[PDB]
Amino acid sequence: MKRKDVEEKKQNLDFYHNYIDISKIKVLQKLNEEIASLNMLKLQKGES
Amino acid sequence: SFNPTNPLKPIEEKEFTIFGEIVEIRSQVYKIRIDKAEEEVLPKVIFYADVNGKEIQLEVADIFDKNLVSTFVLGNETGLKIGTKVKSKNQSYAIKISKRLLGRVIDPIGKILDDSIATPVHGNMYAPLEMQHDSEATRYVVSPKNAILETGIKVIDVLLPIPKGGKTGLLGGAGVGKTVIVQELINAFIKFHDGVSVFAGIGERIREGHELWKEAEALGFLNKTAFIFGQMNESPGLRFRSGISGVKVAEYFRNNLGKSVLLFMDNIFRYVQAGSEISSLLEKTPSAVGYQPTLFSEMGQLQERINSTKDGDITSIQAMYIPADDFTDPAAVAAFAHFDSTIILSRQLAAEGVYPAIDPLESNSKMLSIKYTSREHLDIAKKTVQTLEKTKTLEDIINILGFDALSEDDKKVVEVGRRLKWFLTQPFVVAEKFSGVPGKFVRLKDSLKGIKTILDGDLNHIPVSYFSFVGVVEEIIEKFNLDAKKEALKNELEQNQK
Ligand SMILES: Nc1ncnc2c1ncn2[C@@H]1O[C@H](COP(=O)(O)OP(=O)(O)OP(=O)(O)O)[C@@H](O)[C@H]1O
Ligand SMILES: [Mg+2]
Repeated sequence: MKRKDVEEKKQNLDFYHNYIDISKIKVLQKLNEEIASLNMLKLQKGES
Repeated sequence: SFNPTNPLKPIEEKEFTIFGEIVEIRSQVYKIRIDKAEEEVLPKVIFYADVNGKEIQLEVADIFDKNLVSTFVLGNETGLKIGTKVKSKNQSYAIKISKRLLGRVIDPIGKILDDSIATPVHGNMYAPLEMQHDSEATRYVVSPKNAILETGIKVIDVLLPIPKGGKTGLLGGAGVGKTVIVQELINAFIKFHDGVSVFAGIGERIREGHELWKEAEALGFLNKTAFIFGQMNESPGLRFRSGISGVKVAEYFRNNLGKSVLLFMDNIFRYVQAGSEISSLLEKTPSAVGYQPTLFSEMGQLQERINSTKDGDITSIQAMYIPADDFTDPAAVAAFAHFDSTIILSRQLAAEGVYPAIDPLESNSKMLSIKYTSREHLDIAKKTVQTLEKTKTLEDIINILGFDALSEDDKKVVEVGRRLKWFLTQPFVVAEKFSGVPGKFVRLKDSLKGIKTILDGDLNHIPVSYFSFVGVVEEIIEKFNLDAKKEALKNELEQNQK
């Protein structure tokens, strides 16, 4: 139980905290792609 | 026959020449003033006293003046008062050693501990504290380690090989499995050893010593083993001398009879603890964490006598206790410097059910060299440890970010790591009482083959649960095949019924 280990743990936690924001950005982009594809699928289904 | 070149010499016959009486008392520490003496008193000599025919020995620690000394008791102090008469031969404590010690259970000062009638042990008087050799250079004529013992335990045989003629240590907290591993090593080493064995219990349970003595009687290796027991119920003065007496007995059996000695010490932390208590009772300035100033010197004074010469080998297997699971403890740091092989036990692994609870990511062995093993063994061990480290790193990512964040490589790495971790567990022969699973003995090449097969990814289809507590990988394959066959037969039967 040394300050070095606590600093390592806190830096890992902060890195994960940033990475979760990055994952949120990626998931939002994939959601936008999926919605854009689904609109076209809906129009194709109506035409069919 | 065998011609000793540095044999032990029995003590010199003497008459009581120093006389005095106790002028200060305390718990375990007494001050003696000398009235009559034909010679000046020396450090570490023994003063004897008698109370109702019971003999009490006190070792000298400090010499304040020409007539005043401080002492600590070796044994029970019940009976000592102010004015008790004490006499001394100006010699340190001695025990009777001979070939008749094998099969006998004694304590550090030679009290009989295996029968009530106290059957005497014949031999000569040797002083464990007094070590005699021609010169300092004579201490540097030692043989190099050139062999590795096989234990039958997969993890120890593969990742942490145990030297022959060296020192191995088993470190861990309370109740993690040090004594079980020591007993398994005793079972797997004695009765096949070209020599004798010496066990030294230092501040351990009485029940464990009784169990080990009974097991030695039952399995037939009692007559090849010498037992010394200063246990946790004894005074600090006795727990401080158990290791010295055990080392002296091993040195007698090596130097004087040319035999290879298997030395087991448990627990080697209690020696340091007793020395610390004695130092605290003599009112000396403590070191860090309240230890004695002479901690490293005290550890070295015992550890340096366990050496291998041309007369024979002394192989030491020692259990080290970690107080409060603190591996930065000064005693642990002092002990780390002497172990050729270090095996560190984990409480979390034991909680998960991994047995033996050996942490390969914290342990190390100096026998993993090209001088002692083959290239293939080194490569397999390095790959295993690397895979376990990578798996441990990836488990945090799995725990926090979920499982789908990993790639295909990371998932395969985790699967291989889990299979490797659960394959290293093994049922111990001595551990049949705890569960009932029969013990297994796996030789080195079978362990290497199994680990190579698991590393290659051949068994990723078999569920992890099958890998725990087996012998060779063929047992895992057989269990998987039988379970699949039973499932297939049940499915065929139910489809026939429908
Ligand atoms: N190989 C094993 N197989 C099964 N159970 C085990 C094994 N090793 C240890 N255990 C379990 O752990 C318990 C403690 O083991 P052991 O007596 O060896 O511990 P220890 O480290 O010597 O403890 P202490 O600090 O009290 O001296 C055993 O009673 C048993 O339940
Ligand atoms: Mg124990």
